[PDB]
Amino acid sequence: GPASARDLICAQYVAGYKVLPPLMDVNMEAAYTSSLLGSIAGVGWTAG
Amino acid sequence: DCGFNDLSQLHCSYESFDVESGVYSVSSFEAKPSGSVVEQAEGVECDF
Repeated sequence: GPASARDLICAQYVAGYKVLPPLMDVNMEAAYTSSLLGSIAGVGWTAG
Repeated sequence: DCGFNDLSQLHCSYESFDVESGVYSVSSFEAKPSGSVVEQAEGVECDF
């Protein structure tokens, strides 16, 4: 049934409009932030 | 002819036989009714 009262996701199917998934999955996005966290100490020591 | 297939619908919507490479949403497939249900109260009987 509806997940919530006036559920948007169930409403989308009845109307026929669909919400497309994002360009990058959560795991890939997490990997980008994890690599950035590791490089933070090293990058800010010298110019370039 | 748009009716035969989804690729044909895409060609009709764009109005070009040659379409640039892309992902394009087209009219959603619509569920078709397999039956007709009518409900009305039925009451009272003639007495012999």
